[PDB]
Amino acid sequence: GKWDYGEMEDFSVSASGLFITNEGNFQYSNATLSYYDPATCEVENEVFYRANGFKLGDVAQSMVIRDGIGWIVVNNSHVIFAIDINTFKEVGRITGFTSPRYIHFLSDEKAYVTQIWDYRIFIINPKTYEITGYIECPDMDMESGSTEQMVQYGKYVYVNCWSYQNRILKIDTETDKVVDELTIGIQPTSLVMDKYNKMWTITDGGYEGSPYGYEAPSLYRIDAETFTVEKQFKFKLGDWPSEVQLNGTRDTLYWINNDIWRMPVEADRVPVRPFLEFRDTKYYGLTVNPNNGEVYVADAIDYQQQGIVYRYSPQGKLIDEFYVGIIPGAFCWKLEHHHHHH
Ligand SMILES: [C-]#N
Ligand SMILES: [Cl-]
Repeated sequence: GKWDYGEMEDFSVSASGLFITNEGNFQYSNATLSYYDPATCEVENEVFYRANGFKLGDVAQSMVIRDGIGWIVVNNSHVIFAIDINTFKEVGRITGFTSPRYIHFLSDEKAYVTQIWDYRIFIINPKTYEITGYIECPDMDMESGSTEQMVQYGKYVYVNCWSYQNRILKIDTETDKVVDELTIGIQPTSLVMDKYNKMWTITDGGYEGSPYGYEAPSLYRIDAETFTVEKQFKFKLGDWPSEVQLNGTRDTLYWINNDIWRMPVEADRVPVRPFLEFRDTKYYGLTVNPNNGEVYVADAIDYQQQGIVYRYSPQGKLIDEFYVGIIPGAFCWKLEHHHHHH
């Protein structure tokens, strides 16, 4: 059950819903997009292919919604697609990226797109669907370059550098230049900013046999104003953590480290018990509903079969679970009233 869908389908879905990107298997070009309606507990799978008649490509990595348009990063296809969020039809695309990762909008005419296998962050004009410039990251090359997730702090964007890197970088958006850096443990995976302007990042520890490193990974709380580590929470060699995520008021942190972990951002210590216990599968993506705190956990299972998403209440009770595509890795909320918080 994948592609025998016939003619293009005309979708008209709920004003409120949840996109799930599915990476597919790297180099097989079987990435897909799913759309879940939390009010009816119904999922639609392969919706980009069904609406457009052609496939997304290889490693759908992330997605952002802005002003009615969803922007889907297809990491191993050199492309970002822009789709209508109600019909899933393509409205445009930007090609020419080395290996794009995440998108951060500064205006209708300016966004940053991070990359792997490149030392540059690409600057785009989303209104004209063009690459307009580059930010050169210091002490990075094409052979092992990596920039990943982004958060904004005033006029600055902070970005974690993931694969074969060990830094958070600070970008002045007024000049499009890196102006500072912070070295931490190897391979920070993700980055969020809490309501107290503390950034959180968690590293993956590298891997056995890596030319760059293999070490016990850590979660870090970093002060954004002074760009300094406040506390390092070190885990165990052989753990491979990922994906810090916040709730909608940016006061409760979740992440993946076999189990799903949860901590108030004010806490001194990680709780003894996780939010969701490891079950001998592969928890791989994570999000929190910004309005009601429900926690969604994407499980790749074994990286081969169809993955599943679990939907839990903020108190840890299962609400629903639904099968998606292969290696579901990221989420994007479609909310009727745009949620922001400070
Ligand atoms: C692969 N990380
Ligand atoms: Cl699809």
